[PDB]
Amino acid sequence: LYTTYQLLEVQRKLKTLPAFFLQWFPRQINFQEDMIAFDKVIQDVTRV
Amino acid sequence: TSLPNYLAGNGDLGSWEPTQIFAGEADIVTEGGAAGADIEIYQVIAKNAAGAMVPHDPTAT
Repeated sequence: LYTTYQLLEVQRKLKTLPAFFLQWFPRQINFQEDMIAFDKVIQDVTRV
Repeated sequence: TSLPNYLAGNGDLGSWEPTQIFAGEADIVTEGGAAGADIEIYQVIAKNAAGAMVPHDPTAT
């Protein structure tokens, strides 16, 4: 006839690409608007 | 202006600056006078012979 078999109980993990650069992008904003305006304010007060 | 932009991109919106005028605590004296030439904003003025308000320029005869 044939040979019987038996499989494994092994689940699948993907390991896609690790979040190495998303450690520098912490904040998340969702928006129903059109565009996102930003600001580029000089934070330094380095003068006597 | 009818079609929205479905794509991605950037847009520069502008750059503000403060324009401070004052450097002291003296009082302020203002007056209105008729102008003779075109005068810009915060421009130094003089008076010509007619009593109008010509913007300031030395080396004149």
